[PDB]
Amino acid sequence: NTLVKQLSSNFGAISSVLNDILSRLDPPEAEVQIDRLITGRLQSLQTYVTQQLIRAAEIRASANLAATKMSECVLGQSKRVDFCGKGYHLMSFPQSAPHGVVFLHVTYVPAQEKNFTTAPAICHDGKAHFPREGVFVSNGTHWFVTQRNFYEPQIITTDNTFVSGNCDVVIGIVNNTVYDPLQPELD
Amino acid sequence: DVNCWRVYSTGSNVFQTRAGCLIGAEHVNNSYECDIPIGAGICASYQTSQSIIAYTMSLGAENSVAYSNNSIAIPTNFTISVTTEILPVSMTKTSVDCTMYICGDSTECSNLLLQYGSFCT
Amino acid sequence: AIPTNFTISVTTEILPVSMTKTSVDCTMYICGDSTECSNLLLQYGSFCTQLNRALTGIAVEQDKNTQEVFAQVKQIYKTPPIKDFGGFNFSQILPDPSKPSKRSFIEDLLFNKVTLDLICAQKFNGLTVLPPLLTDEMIAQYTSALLAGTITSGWTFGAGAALQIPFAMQMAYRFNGIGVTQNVLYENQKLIANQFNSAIGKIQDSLSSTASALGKLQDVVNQNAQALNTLVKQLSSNFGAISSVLNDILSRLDPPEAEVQIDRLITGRLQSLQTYVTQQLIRAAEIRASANLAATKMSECVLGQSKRVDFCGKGYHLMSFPQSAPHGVVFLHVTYVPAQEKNFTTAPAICHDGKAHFPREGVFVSNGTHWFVTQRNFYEPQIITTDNTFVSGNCDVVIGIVNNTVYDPLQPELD
Ligand SMILES: *[C@@H]1O[C@H](CO)[C@@H](O[C@@H]2O[C@H](CO)[C@@H](O)[C@H](O)[C@H]2NC(C)=O)[C@H](O)[C@H]1NC(C)=O
Ligand SMILES: *[C@@H]1O[C@H](CO)[C@@H](O[C@@H]2O[C@H](CO)[C@@H](O)[C@H](O)[C@H]2NC(C)=O)[C@H](O)[C@H]1NC(C)=O
Ligand SMILES: *[C@@H]1O[C@H](CO)[C@@H](O[C@@H]2O[C@H](CO)[C@@H](O)[C@H](O)[C@H]2NC(C)=O)[C@H](O)[C@H]1NC(C)=O
Ligand SMILES: *[C@@H]1O[C@H](CO)[C@@H](O[C@@H]2O[C@H](CO)[C@@H](O)[C@H](O)[C@H]2NC(C)=O)[C@H](O)[C@H]1NC(C)=O
Ligand SMILES: *[C@@H]1O[C@H](CO)[C@@H](O[C@@H]2O[C@H](CO)[C@@H](O)[C@H](O)[C@H]2NC(C)=O)[C@H](O)[C@H]1NC(C)=O
Ligand SMILES: *[C@@H]1O[C@H](CO)[C@@H](O[C@@H]2O[C@H](CO)[C@@H](O)[C@H](O)[C@H]2NC(C)=O)[C@H](O)[C@H]1NC(C)=O
Ligand SMILES: *[C@@H]1O[C@H](CO)[C@@H](O[C@@H]2O[C@H](CO)[C@@H](O)[C@H](O)[C@H]2NC(C)=O)[C@H](O)[C@H]1NC(C)=O
Ligand SMILES: *[C@@H]1O[C@H](CO)[C@@H](O[C@@H]2O[C@H](CO)[C@@H](O)[C@H](O)[C@H]2NC(C)=O)[C@H](O)[C@H]1NC(C)=O
Ligand SMILES: *[C@@H]1O[C@H](CO)[C@@H](O)[C@H](O)[C@H]1NC(C)=O
Ligand SMILES: *[C@@H]1O[C@H](CO)[C@@H](O)[C@H](O)[C@H]1NC(C)=O
Ligand SMILES: *[C@@H]1O[C@H](CO)[C@@H](O)[C@H](O)[C@H]1NC(C)=O
Ligand SMILES: *[C@@H]1O[C@H](CO)[C@@H](O)[C@H](O)[C@H]1NC(C)=O
Ligand SMILES: *[C@@H]1O[C@H](CO)[C@@H](O)[C@H](O)[C@H]1NC(C)=O
Repeated sequence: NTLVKQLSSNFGAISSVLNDILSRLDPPEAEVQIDRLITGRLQSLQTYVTQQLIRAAEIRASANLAATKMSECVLGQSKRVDFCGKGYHLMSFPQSAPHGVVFLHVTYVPAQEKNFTTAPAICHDGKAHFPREGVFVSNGTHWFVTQRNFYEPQIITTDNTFVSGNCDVVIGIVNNTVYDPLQPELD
Repeated sequence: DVNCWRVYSTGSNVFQTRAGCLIGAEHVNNSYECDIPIGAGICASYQTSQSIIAYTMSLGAENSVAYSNNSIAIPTNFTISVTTEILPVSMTKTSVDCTMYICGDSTECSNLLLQYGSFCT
Repeated sequence: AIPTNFTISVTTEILPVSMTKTSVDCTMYICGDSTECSNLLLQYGSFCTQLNRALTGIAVEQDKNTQEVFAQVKQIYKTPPIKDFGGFNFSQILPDPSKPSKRSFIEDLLFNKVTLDLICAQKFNGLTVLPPLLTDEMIAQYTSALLAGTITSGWTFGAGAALQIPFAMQMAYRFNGIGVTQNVLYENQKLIANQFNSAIGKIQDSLSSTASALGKLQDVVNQNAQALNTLVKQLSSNFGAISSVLNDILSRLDPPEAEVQIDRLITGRLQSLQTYVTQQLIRAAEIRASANLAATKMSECVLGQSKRVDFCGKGYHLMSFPQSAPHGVVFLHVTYVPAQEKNFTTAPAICHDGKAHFPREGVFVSNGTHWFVTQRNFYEPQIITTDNTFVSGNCDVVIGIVNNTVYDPLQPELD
């Protein structure tokens, strides 16, 4: 709109209508007037073209980002944090909009939480026990092992841990028992 | 860039900030979230009386996690959420014309423009 | 080749986030203070109204870049008075409540190492500088909140609620994600703590001995000043007229003859202003791209652990900490690197009872008389049993299989 409205400026000439100039003057004294209008209009065209060229690069960069998001968040599962919405990512759905794209990210978010007391390792018979997968927890009277992102207590067994070295080298080890499920079946 | 002194239409409720002298906006001492920016950590919004409120931005609530050396927190329940994002992909395609714009339908103007080089190809 | 020892390193990264916000004013710049000059300018339709609408568009983005990079926490976390982090020592980067501008020591060194009337010179010509929306105290608070999040909540606080966990177990989890089992960490607690403390101590000495890396953060500022100076100096050229003084031309010639000199001066000054604004527009894009890259690094390397190689430091990434610097950000990456390698002879598989055994984890090695299986990134021999391998077919198709014996612990127990 600004570019099209620029056509009305006198640019230091008699009138902004070219037919008025070439209906009132003889060409030897009309060319010098027409030159100013030509110069001004050419400058305005240059400015508009430069602005469009500048904006195109930004739009192309945004388009490339959208392409990467489409390739990663949709055609698969991405473990990059905050690249497919807040929280952990599960899936995405694309939608089309006039001159744009809309992404629907589905995310999984942990809701509640509880207090617990934990220890890094367990010493049973002079050997330190470590959790194969998960973490040790204890509600003050018993000890269980549970997965990281959910509450699901289980009994400590030799099929759920692994041994390494001897205790008294770990900073905060605590002592307890281990089930060893094979023993009752042996008898 | 004036300091409160020189005014031309002043009533009351004159306030001084780091971004200039503010006239017409009431000043309070309770923080909120920024709605209409002003600057230098000052934001203004139209909350309740019926006047304009000017205040300092609040970054949010403050909490301190009950940290320890043998205490842990485990979730017991979860939630599914859905979020939306909007991204532009293109804009309007346009095209102009050399002679139709600069010279219109005139014939002498085109010959005069030929004096210039290739400034429109 | 197998490593047998490891080293913790700390690396730094510097990124510019934003630049100073300026604004012009044509009527007091091109025309100074005159009536005829403004009347002549009125013939050019809507140039300066467009220029002032573009410069404010540039300026408004500088207050959004910092918000996109730093404001990524919905709360404000506070470090506890308890300072038993298993041996680690964050005293150099935690906020110090001893000065009114509460900042950490390294932030103070960063501020002192960057050195910024010019404003009155602009006021001669209507040029002005606008202050940023977020004051430096707010940025310091944001950085303190982000740093306190990772100390006492691991990386859970960035994806929901904040859950506390002792620092030792968090570091053990972080090693678990780079291919080293947990039992290494608890057997080297003091050794890791001392190395981390010494690495942190080295950084301040490096920055206190005239570091040449901060120049990248400095350079941009210099450039702006340079360009701005050029603009003012442009006013001291006659552009082919009699003189560059506006009032002198009106004071020594008739108006119908002075109008042409006025027009020449107007054209020259307008062209100079256009060139300056185009330069500003060009530079804004580079700064914005750098800001977006910094935001991506902040979201990935800090609020979590990234398995991308050479994106959060050189080596296997462990964590990172942010620091605020004048118009920029500084990242401290903590990294794990193997140290001393030893030779071994390997073999793909083992077949014992006519069936090939493949290792369920790690790799088969042998010192020359006996065979062990060990995890890939650290030397730790174990006896080959049926809890470490799995069977697949008969040994006739593997290229380099070799005889050996598998323990099978159940049989001694049942005996
Ligand atoms: C901690 O949780 C355990 C697991 O349920 C509780 O132990 C059980 O308690 C019930 C009754 O409270 C008994 O009937 C079970 O026999 C117990 N199981 C075992 C393996 O002993 C324990 O009571 C909880 N402690 C606290 C303080 O809440
Ligand atoms: C956990 O319990 C074991 C016993 O099963 C403790 O081992 C003994 O502890 C006593 C006193 O703490 C020592 O005098 C003995 O020398 C230890 N060894 C034995 C009896 O073989 C172990 O110390 C306990 N760990 C704790 C309390 O952290
Ligand atoms: C803004 O205006 C106030 C109002 O005068 C200034 O306060 C004066 O400061 C000067 C020098 O500091 C003193 O000599 C006057 O006595 C002060 N007068 C009053 C009424 O306070 C204030 O200094 C100005 N702002 C700045 C940055 O100079
Ligand atoms: C886990 O959270 C869900 C949703 O917050 C709980 O499901 C709700 O349970 C209540 C029972 O008190 C019902 O009245 C609601 O209708 C349930 N919600 C829905 C969407 O069906 C669920 O009970 C929670 N689980 C536990 C163990 O607390
Ligand atoms: C792994 O490297 C560390 C140092 O990088 C070794 O610890 C050093 O051990 C020597 C003993 O010869 C001491 O004099 C040094 O003071 C120790 N360094 C530190 C920082 O305490 C460690 O021994 C190496 N591990 C192995 C198995 O060689
Ligand atoms: C953690 O690091 C700080 C920083 O070096 C230690 O504080 C230093 O303590 C020594 C004596 O122990 C003093 O000579 C230094 O002047 C202190 N420096 C500072 C900056 O305060 C601190 O001792 C370390 N350990 C703990 C537990 O904080
Ligand atoms: C390769 O490693 C094995 C396992 O440790 C070494 O065998 C041990 O050697 C020592 C010293 O000769 C004996 O005390 C042990 O009884 C041996 N154990 C077994 C299971 O054989 C062997 O010596 C090592 N070979 C070389 C060349 O270093
Ligand atoms: C595993 O050991 C056997 C030896 O028992 C190696 O080859 C066999 O050798 C015996 C006599 O020495 C022959 O009767 C068998 O026919 C051989 N087996 C085959 C498949 O030809 C066998 O090469 C060893 N595997 C290795 C070295 O990878
Ligand atoms: C866990 O215990 C601490 C101990 O003071 C307490 O501050 C915190 O609120 C507790 N957490 C919950 C979820 O109640
Ligand atoms: C944890 O801190 C308490 C102090 O409240 C201390 O008595 C205990 O020994 C500490 N435990 C570890 C493993 O550092
Ligand atoms: C705001 O400033 C006034 C002026 O001193 C003061 O009386 C008032 O207590 C302040 N507001 C609050 C909430 O303290
Ligand atoms: C492994 O053996 C090769 C050849 O004997 C030798 O060049 C190399 O230095 C050895 N590795 C180490 C760590 O010494
Ligand atoms: C390994 O190379 C040696 C000679 O370099 C050769 O004798 C042997 O058969 C090769 N083994 C395998 C499994 O390629």
